[PDB]
Amino acid sequence: GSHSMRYFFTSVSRPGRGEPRFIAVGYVDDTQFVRFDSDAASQRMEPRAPWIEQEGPEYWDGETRKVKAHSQTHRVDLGTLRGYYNQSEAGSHTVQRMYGCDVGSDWRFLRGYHQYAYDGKDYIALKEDLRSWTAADMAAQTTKHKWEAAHVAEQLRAYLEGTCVEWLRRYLENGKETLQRTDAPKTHMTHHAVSDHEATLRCWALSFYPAEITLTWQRDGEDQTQDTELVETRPAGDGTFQKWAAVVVPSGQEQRYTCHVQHEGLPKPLTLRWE
Amino acid sequence: EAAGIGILTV
Amino acid sequence: MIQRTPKIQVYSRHPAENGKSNFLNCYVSGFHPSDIEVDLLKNGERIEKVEHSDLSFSKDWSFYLLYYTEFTPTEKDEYACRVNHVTLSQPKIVKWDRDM
Ligand code: NA
Repeated sequence: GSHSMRYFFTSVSRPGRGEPRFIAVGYVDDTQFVRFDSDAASQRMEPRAPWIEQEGPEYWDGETRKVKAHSQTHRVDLGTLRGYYNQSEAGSHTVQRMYGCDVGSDWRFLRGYHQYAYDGKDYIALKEDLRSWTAADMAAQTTKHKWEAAHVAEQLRAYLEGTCVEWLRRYLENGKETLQRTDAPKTHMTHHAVSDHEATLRCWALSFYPAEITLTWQRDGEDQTQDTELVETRPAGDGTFQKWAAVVVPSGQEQRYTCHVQHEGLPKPLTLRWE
Repeated sequence: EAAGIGILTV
Repeated sequence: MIQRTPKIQVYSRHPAENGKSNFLNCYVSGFHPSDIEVDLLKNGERIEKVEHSDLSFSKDWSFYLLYYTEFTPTEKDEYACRVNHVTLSQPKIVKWDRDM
């Protein structure tokens, strides 16, 4: 029953090939609802969920204005960060920013976040009090001093505790059929010999939402963490997710092994067995 | 809605 | 500079049944930097009809993308996903295995 709204922004420099590529996406939980791509023809923030389509012209105009302003800031940032780190024009570099807010089952604010990364590593992040900064290295200390002097945290806190939470509530209401649903996983295990003496056991979960799920293997009740191959949870493309976990076991020992599935859609966690 | 304030250059 | 290798999964949206339309998915996740080449192959050849999701990323900053096309599986047709990325010294082909 808990929920989140998050916006993700990626800007990538391209040496001697024009302006940086900029992409923004926004999500409620594991459902995308808006996008912007600097390389696309429209130059507009665009809907990517049926329930956001009803927002009027002022919404789309305002969101487009904001996202273009983010794009321009990250364009400057790529230059600034090359200065901070004494880097040349020879290579491409990446800035990422993500921010948003979490609410619990009662839709009341839990926490807010705002994090920035340069070349795949933490650069600077707002702390949990929304009043102070964690800077990951010396160059990010420079940003921290500048952002402290400019009172950026107070502005972000007002957004995260106010606007973010208010609009997440509106979206949860307008997209209730999609967003406030829970699809329990449809589960099964498969068995395939990999030789005359071993078998792969694979535990499947299909057709679930939200994406959060735990799949684990036990052998006589003991967790087989180091021997389990667990794949990344993946989109089926219809709004649901899939995940599997596998172990390779000696043939004849299948009955010692159980797969265990936890999801918020299940009335109880499931244990699947070979007997 | 995205942030309309607090997004400043590093 | 940080580089993280794509984890590639090739699979169908629904349990495959020959002669029944479906979607073929190639999900690439866990990668950095974002520049990546992904193609769906049918009997070794590039499929033209391919869409992809908008670039997004995880809590650990690594990127993910889903590439997908509508298809109708048969007994004989073989499907795969081909991925190139700075972390891979050659393009990497993962075949669709419907019996996992
Ligand atoms: Na390569």
